[PDB]
Amino acid sequence: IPIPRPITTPHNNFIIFNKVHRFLTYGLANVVIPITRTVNDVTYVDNFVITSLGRLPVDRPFLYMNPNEFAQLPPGSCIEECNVRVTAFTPRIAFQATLNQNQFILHATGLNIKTQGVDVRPKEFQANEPMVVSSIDELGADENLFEDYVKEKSVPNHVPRHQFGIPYPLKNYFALVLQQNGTADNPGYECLQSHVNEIRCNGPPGEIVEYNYKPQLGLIKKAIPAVYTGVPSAVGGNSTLSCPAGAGNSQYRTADFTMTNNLRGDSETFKDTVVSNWTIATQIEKSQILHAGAFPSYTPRAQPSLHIGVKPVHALTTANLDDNLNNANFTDTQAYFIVEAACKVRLQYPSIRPLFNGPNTIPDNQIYSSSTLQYTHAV
Amino acid sequence: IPIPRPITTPHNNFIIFNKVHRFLTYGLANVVIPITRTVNDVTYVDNFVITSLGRLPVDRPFLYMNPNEFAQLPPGSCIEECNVRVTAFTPRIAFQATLNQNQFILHATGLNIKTQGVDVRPKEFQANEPMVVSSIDELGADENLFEDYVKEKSVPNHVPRHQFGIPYPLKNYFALVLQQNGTADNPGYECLQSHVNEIRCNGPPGEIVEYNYKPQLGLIKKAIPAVYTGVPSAVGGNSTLSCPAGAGNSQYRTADFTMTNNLRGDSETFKDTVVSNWTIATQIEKSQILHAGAFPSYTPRAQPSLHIGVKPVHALTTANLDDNLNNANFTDTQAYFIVEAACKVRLQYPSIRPLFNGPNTIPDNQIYSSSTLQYTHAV
Amino acid sequence: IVEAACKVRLQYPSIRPLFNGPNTIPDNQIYSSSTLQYTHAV
Repeated sequence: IPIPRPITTPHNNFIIFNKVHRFLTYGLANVVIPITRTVNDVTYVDNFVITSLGRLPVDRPFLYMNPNEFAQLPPGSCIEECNVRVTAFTPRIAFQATLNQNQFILHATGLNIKTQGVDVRPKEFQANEPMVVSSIDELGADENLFEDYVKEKSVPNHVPRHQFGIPYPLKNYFALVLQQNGTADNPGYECLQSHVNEIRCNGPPGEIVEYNYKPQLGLIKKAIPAVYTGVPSAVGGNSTLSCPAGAGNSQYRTADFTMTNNLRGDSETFKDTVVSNWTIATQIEKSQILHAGAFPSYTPRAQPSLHIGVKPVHALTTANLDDNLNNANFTDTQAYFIVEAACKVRLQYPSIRPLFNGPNTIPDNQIYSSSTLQYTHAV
Repeated sequence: IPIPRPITTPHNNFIIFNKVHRFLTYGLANVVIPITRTVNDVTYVDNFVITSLGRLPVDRPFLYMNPNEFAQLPPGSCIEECNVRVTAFTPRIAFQATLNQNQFILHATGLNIKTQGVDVRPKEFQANEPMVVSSIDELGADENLFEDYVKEKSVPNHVPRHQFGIPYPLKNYFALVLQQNGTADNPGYECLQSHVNEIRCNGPPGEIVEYNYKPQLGLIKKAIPAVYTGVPSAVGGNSTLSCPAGAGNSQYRTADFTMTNNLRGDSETFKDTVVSNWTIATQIEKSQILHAGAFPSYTPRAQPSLHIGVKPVHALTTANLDDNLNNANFTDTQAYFIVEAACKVRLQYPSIRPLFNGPNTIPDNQIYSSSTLQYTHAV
Repeated sequence: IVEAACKVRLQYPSIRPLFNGPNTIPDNQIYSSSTLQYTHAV
């Protein structure tokens, strides 16, 4: 009368990575870099306004790991959590004619979605040091953008940034922008100051904010699929009833009229397993659905800055001219994650799962950047 | 100053049925019954693998009731609950040359959805007793399939199975299958053993599992509709606004590539009251919506078996040849349910309800079997 | 009361036994009550 036979399905796992970089921003001139947008009839010029603000590839994996020795071997793996903490200090002024002043320091957390302006603009300079004077559209560039950074390769003459624990400057600064040229019926800028924080860091202001994110669908590899059977030709296919109710269709839209919001479309497409992602936006949720679902997605983006030391004395009316500050911000991170060996059919390799398996995708694969125009998610 | 007038709308009710059948499985040869699938070019042959496993029309009403004296008079009635309990015993071996051995017994619960293989295959035999050697596709057959069973009619020469409390054999055995012929890039079978339970029932192993199910939408009759008015021609029709949001459209899909999952469509249709169900799948939820909704549905299916007594002695290499076992499984059931006299308009007959009334259906009526290829629901 | 007392599997739609439903007067008599009661319908 006893029972005998025991067996089972899965086998999950975890692991993390630790990294500590040294970066630096600079009291970038808080100015207007207007760019001439031209159609059949050139007008509506976008006036970008720079901010000393920086950006941390926090949303990108390389920031957290070994290049390859690390973006290595985790088939089907996802990163559930991760976080960082800047902890910077006192600004390195220089006079290449001011002396002393109150250097304020600052940072703000992924204001990216709630600030319409974007982090594009690593620009060009002038005869007055910190001086954005050309800003290049760091946008629509999406695995090459944050791709020079990747050097932390072939050229040994870029002392591996990390490993050797070497300082660094960031090349992407934030800014806000406005399309105002046609006539004068264009409102002002957003209350930037509102989303940010000043300090009068006497010395080493020590540690700043600790960023933390639990990416919704932090996938970062192809996922294992399943194995149908029961109604055959080489590659069978069955279609069964259900109660929707509008099964998700990678649905999205919006549109505007003269800087004023008004329009919203929707576009619908179909669901099929994804077959790809070296180091790309980990916040992989707006283009992924696992198995049929209903989700509207979002994302965050830390940044650190030293404000800016203005140098106006006994000089009156339409004046801005500034001072330099090199500041040693001190980030470091933790990338937590899943791992897997969920196998299914004895003979097949190397990983499987069921029918209610890995996330489905948009047939024609769409993928979205984030260095230009967020609203509530990657444009 | 007193109040006078009292009245009201509905009148609900309950009732159940009790039945006790005697069935029997047999230590069906645990073998491969390959079937030749042929297109313009015959290939990809499906290799079915039999299992002593049985099946209990648990999902079908007749199992629970009087034929007609019972599938009788419950207009609009539904069955909310129901359950059974096998409680079998010691296997009846015979030597038509083995003597004694350890007969293991077993059952498993509706593994149907989580086992890709189906319960088709009541087959044919050989010169070696328990010997599936032909399996017929008990599938796509849907009120005739479990229709011989119905005799428990005109022919008095089928001693009413029940009533007289007579034993019985089941004619539908489960199995798993795989489409593997073209070349050798086809994985193995599913870990069947994983979903099942062996016993070394010394004697009368007594009672086994008690199956229980509370069908989502256990309708089993036409339902009463309502009565519009207010904007007339003979049969008026009005169309009012709402906030969807994608009102359910009997939505469904999927498809595959070489035994590997990958595709999923969706197809949309409209909602209108159903006008029908003698004895058909009670688990009537994947084709029914009551009044506008959003549901993805599922189902379960008990089965009982006596494993199999293998007879290999002093015989070596590519050997299977087996022994017979007749086992007296002892099921019995309870079918609970609703009943109704919800009336509305005095003069109309014989039953009504409101505008938010009985379940709507697929215009062209689709209906789905379950003796072939489940995934997560009737194919 | 209400009922679903069934008996023989195959027959429909309701049954009961031999000691079953009320018997009646062969030629069916039926009595009014808007005229002359004594102790019951005239």
